[PDB]
Amino acid sequence: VPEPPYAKYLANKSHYCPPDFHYSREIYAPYGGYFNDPKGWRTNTAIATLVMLAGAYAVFCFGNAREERLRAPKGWIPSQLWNDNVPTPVDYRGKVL
Amino acid sequence: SSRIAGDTTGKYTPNIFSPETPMDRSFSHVPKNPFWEAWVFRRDNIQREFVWTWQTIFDLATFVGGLYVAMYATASFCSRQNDKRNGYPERNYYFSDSKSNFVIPDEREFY
Amino acid sequence: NYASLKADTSMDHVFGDSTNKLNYDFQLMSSKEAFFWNYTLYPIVGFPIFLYLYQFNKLENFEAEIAAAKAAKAASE
Amino acid sequence: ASEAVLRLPHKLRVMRMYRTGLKEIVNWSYGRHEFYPRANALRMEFEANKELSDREQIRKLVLHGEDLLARFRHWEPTIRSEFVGGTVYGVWPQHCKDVKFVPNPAYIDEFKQGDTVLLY
Amino acid sequence: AGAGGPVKLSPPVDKPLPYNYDFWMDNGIYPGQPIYDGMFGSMVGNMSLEYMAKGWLVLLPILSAPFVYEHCIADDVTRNPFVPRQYPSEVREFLALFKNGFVLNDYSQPDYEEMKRRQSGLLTPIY
Amino acid sequence: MFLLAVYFLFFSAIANGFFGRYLGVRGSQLLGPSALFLALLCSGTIFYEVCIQGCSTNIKLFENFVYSNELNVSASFLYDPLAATMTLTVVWISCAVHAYQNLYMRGDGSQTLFTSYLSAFTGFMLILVAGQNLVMLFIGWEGIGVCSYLLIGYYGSRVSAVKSANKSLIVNKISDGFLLGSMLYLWFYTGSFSYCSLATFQIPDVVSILVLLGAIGKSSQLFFHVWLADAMEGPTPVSALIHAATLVTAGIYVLCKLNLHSQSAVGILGAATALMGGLFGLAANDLKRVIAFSTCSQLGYMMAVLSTCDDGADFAMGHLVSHAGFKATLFLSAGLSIAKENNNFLNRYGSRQGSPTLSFATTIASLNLLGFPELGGFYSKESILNNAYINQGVSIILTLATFLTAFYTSKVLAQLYLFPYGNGRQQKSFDIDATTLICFGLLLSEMLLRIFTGSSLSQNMTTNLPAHIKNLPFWVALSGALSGLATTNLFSSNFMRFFGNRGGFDVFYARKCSNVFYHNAYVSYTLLDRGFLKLY
Amino acid sequence: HGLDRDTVTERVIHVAKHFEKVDPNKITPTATFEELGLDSLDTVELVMALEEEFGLEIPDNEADKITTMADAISYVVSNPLAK
Amino acid sequence: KIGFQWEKYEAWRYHPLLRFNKNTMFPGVGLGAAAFAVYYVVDT
Amino acid sequence: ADRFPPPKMVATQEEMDNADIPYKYRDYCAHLIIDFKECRYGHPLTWRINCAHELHHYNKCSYIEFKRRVAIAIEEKKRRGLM
Ligand SMILES: CCCCCCCCCCCCCCCCCC(=O)O[C@@H](COC(=O)CCCCCCCCCCCCCCC)COP(=O)(O)OCC[N+](C)(C)C
Ligand SMILES: CCCCCCCCCCCCCCCCCCCC(=O)O[C@H](COC(=O)CCCCCCCCCCCCCC)COP(=O)(O)OCCN
Ligand SMILES: CCCCCCCCCCCCCCCCCCCC(=O)O[C@H](COC(=O)CCCCCCCCCCCCCC)COP(=O)(O)OCCN
Ligand SMILES: CCCCCCCCCCCC(=O)SCCNC(=O)CCNC(=O)[C@H](O)C(C)(C)COP(=O)(O)O
Repeated sequence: VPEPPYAKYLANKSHYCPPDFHYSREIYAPYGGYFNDPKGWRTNTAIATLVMLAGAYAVFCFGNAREERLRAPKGWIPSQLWNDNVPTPVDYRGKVL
Repeated sequence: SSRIAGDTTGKYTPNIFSPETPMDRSFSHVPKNPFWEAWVFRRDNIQREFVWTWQTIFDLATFVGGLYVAMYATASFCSRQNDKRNGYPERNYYFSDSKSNFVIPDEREFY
Repeated sequence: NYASLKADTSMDHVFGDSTNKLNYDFQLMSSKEAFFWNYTLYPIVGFPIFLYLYQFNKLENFEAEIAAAKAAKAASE
Repeated sequence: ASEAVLRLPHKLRVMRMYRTGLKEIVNWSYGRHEFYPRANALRMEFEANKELSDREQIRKLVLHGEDLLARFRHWEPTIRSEFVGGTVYGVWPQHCKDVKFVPNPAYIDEFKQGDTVLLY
Repeated sequence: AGAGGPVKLSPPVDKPLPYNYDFWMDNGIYPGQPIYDGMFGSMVGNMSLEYMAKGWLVLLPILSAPFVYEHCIADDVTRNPFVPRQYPSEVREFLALFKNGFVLNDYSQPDYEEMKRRQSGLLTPIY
Repeated sequence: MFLLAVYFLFFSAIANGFFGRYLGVRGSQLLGPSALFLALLCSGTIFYEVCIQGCSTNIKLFENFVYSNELNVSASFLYDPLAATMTLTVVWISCAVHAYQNLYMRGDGSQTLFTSYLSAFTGFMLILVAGQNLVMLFIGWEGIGVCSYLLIGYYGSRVSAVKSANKSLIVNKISDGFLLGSMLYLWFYTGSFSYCSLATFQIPDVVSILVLLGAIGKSSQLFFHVWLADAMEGPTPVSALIHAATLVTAGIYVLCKLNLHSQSAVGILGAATALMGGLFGLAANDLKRVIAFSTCSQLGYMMAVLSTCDDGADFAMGHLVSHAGFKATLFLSAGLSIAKENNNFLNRYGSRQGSPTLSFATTIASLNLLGFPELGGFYSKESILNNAYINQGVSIILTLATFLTAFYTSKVLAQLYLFPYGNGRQQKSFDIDATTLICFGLLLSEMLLRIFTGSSLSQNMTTNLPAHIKNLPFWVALSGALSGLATTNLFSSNFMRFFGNRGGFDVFYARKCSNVFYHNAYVSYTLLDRGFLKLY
Repeated sequence: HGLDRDTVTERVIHVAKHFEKVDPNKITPTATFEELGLDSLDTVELVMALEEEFGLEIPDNEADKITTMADAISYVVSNPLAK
Repeated sequence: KIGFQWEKYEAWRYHPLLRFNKNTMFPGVGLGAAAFAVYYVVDT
Repeated sequence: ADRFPPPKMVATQEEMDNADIPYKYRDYCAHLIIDFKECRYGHPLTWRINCAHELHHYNKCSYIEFKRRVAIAIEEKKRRGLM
């Protein structure tokens, strides 16, 4: 059947799409199409990574503000590098470090 | 044999005289089956086939009335236990015949 | 209008014919069997109810027996 | 035996028994190596009674073999994945053409879309 | 090939439908199924419920035999050749509080009776 | 720092499932594994801080999540030693599965949505594990339940898959109803939902039974194990996650977090589940189903060990974390085997040239399952078996379960590798990329590290037992393995058929419970409201 | 994949050779099983062996209709899942 | 022998590349054993 | 019980709390389990090789305590007349 005019606006079958598999190309889904691989995907992934790291920075600030250690660690912990509310370590015998 | 009815530009006109069938909202309507329609009609009008039989009375009583009786008995037992728990006098419930007038506890009183 | 009632026979040779039908009568459990299984499973569902009933009866019986022995001890004495 | 097997003629009924027996040998085996001796044994079991002409004895053998094949039906049939009863049957079924898609749906009579209360 | 495999389409209904046809689940592919497999139709392995009940009747006595001896026949003194773990008094008194503890079975202790009655505690809250 | 891992997983879920159109299939194949790798670094930091250095942390995100009169609950995360260990194990396995799905799911349409489901699935597991109060645990519990529902039924055009998802949903609904009852009991008589004030030395039996009934759901025990076998309908990456860490372990984690269980019930139920799971795995002919029944058996061991001793909770958790590794490896290798052979049945597998890494991973995971000495699984299983000697009934059943486990494990190994080729003469192939090799390297590193670091503090603590008693599990496992290699017949055809039907638990439900359910529906609707109470 | 007749013919002829009774020149692209010397129980084994050769499952009612070398090739050609 | 010659029809299953290799299932066990032997000599 | 008296408790309450020893581990062996705990968490991955002396000492004291438990069991059982 002669493909409808809007078929030009619709995108092609991707490389990952099996040649036998047929799907309706007009259907829109937020998670993507049947095999995706859009043009410009690399820039979108870079933007997504930037947003991920910025949100990680915000979450890191929030958690550090709300991270409460009420019992001294037995030894040195990595959190001492970035958070100043860590109690001074005391070992199993009881000696302060 | 088909044409696009909708126009995003806003210049939409319904071609009631068009030789080609418009791709309107009815384009995607489900075709439907004769026997499925009669099954739907039968299932909705199931009161026509209702017959009072001893088996029907047995089922209705044993499940519906049985569940009501069980729930009422359980609720009465829970009320009795709560009255013993709270220290209240036995409460005058509607179908319980009690010679006490205690219904609502006094907040001011210590029980 | 209505959907076609004619089936597609293209894949019968690959996946088998549709001649074989279900043997179910599409009828429900008998009333007698249903009574037994409702009055068996529903109590199993309400297992806390019977535990509470058992303990409450035990508590009340022990309390009443204590009261009776107390009456006996407070009558003579 | 099912009704469809019973309605079959004698020749085809014995053929069905042999086919089902071979498939159940495949299902109850642990490997292809077990299959061959057991397949030869089933071969000999059918060949032993092929020359009988007494109808009543033949009916007895067919009925007993049908009961045996009914009891030893495997809980887990070994079926190729792409066929009915297989794992990959219907995973992503190929979607057919001629699909009814309505373009620009919200722009068909946009102002007047809604339900109306018609009265006499 | 995972995607694009051929499928058989279930035939359209051509006869009056039973009232309880909702017990049949059909998505349009040929092998339709009951709502719960085993409710009706073909049985896996051609085994009925009676067969499974008889098999369970055979199994249960053998499976229950190890458990019944220790739980019922055996007693705390004869269950094991040793007494429960011995603790200092301060630790033992706290550990004996736990109804699900393991020091409640110490028959050497002079509080054995009270500990056993604690272990067999209340079924439901009194209040 | 502690919050970061959950953020990374939920970001992966949102990014892949809502903006996957922009990211693409490749975009998922980067953002998923990278985010879970970052979460793995964060989880490693958490594990070092909390477990090794004994530094628990509490993070309160916000207060008054529910504030109605006295009822008050807050969204808070407490990373205690149990939580750090489960978090590390879960994130490690989930990063591995995300590496695995890049090549396995390439032939699937919605790979981005699959990655998004996997990442939210891990995130809800970490919410369950790290919650400081019962409500956060319930949130994670229901989140993993719904994610399992959306992952098992991924193939919607298969009636079996959607019915399996419905089965999982309904069974889990019953279980969390019992848990919600126990939660309400504990709030009423303790004053709080937090685990700190949750402590009760004496608890009435009803609360214990409700807790146990809720736990036996996700940790599929007897009468609640029906969903686990049917959960095979989903894609292989789903099966690995659900059986290794997320779903099955949650009940054991709940039982260990709150020690309100009763010794008599847990030991009997666990031993029965272990024996029944081994017996069911004997009959099975799908590769994937045998491993699920083995998961059931291992869950039975872990539940049984709680009854034995005070250290039973530690032993159960150690076996939990050890089991996640080799079980996840077993599912991933089985899934690769299915893809390479286009087959699910053990009969048609056979010797064929392949990758040395995958065969070695399968061999080592199966050896850990069997109990091969000086392995991570060996120690975590002997810690249970040796300490269960005091409970005579439990110990016997667990030893027979060890025999059965050895038998079917060795049978599966012989059928996959030692047996001659059983599949047909057709072009079948699945070439493995470096990403799958990194996945199996991560699993093998987990297995190797488990030996050096151990599972429990009292793992090598002496159980004062005679030598012939202590080394008995090895002999039983060896005898089971030798009998499995010979592929001998152990039971009569009647009992083999009985085990193939998994005890007929589902057929009983079909014939009695479901029919009564729909007869109650018939009485309620047809006879009464559309019958007696409907006008002509 | 629609497999061409020439290959299907070669593979069905290859399978048919393994019966000892059948003489290697009697099997032709168009020959009934009776002229080859095959019995009914033998035809069962040949239909099954065709099932391994082309990696397909023959539903039984069609399996009865296969009695000739010709129609077996036709059935294999018809099948889109034949390998 | 009467019947289809099943084993002759499937004689390709003994292909050199369809046989079991100890190295594939146990890749570096020998190297570990040799290293343990050397370390045994050192430790003793 | 009286015949086989408890041993002296070397570990004190403040030491057990400072080592964060759970109450279940406070069983007349607590000092040795403090040693084993500190050495095990000192060596996160080499504790199996490095921490063997402390584990040996703990296992030895636990063995002695287990013998005391069995002796108490025998004394109680003979007192009741069961043997
Ligand atoms: C806890 C704090 C952080 C919260 C983050 C939650 C994680 C993501 C939450 C996103 C919103 C949750 C609800 C999303 C919509 C629910 C529908 C859905 O999830 O999937 C849709 C469609 O999916 C979407 O388009 C949106 C999903 C985006 C991300 C979803 C993550 C998983 C949902 C989390 C579960 C919600 C938890 C609720 C209970 C706590 C339908 O999927 P299927 O029925 O499986 O069919 C898909 C087609 N196929 C057959 C091929 C599989
Ligand atoms: C014509 C229509 C009617 C005809 C058919 C009716 C047939 C139904 C009859 C049986 C119904 C179930 C039994 C309940 C009634 C029992 C007899 C009532 C007398 C009674 O209250 O005894 C109490 C029953 O226990 C209890 O408290 C209730 C226990 C049973 C409830 C649990 C079993 C089902 C669970 C399913 C859930 C339903 C409840 C949900 C909350 C215990 O005596 P007492 O110590 O309380 O002293 C109270 C002094 N009489
Ligand atoms: C290891 C811990 C325990 C694991 C589970 C053990 C369960 C043991 C229960 C089975 C053993 C006792 C069975 C009762 C004796 C019946 C013996 C004959 C059976 C019989 O004649 O009728 C059957 C009734 O179903 C029945 O027998 C149903 C009774 C079952 C009671 C409910 C217990 C839960 C069972 C769940 C798993 C068991 C599956 C097998 C029962 C089949 O009935 P029909 O369909 O032919 O009727 C006709 C439809 N008009
Ligand atoms: C997993 C366990 C497997 C279960 C196996 C159980 C199977 C039971 C096997 C034993 C049952 C029998 O022998 S059933 C044997 C029934 N006996 C007869 O039918 C005698 C008459 N024979 C004939 O008419 C023809 O020779 C005919 C044979 C039809 C062929 O036709 P051809 O001359 O053209 O080849």
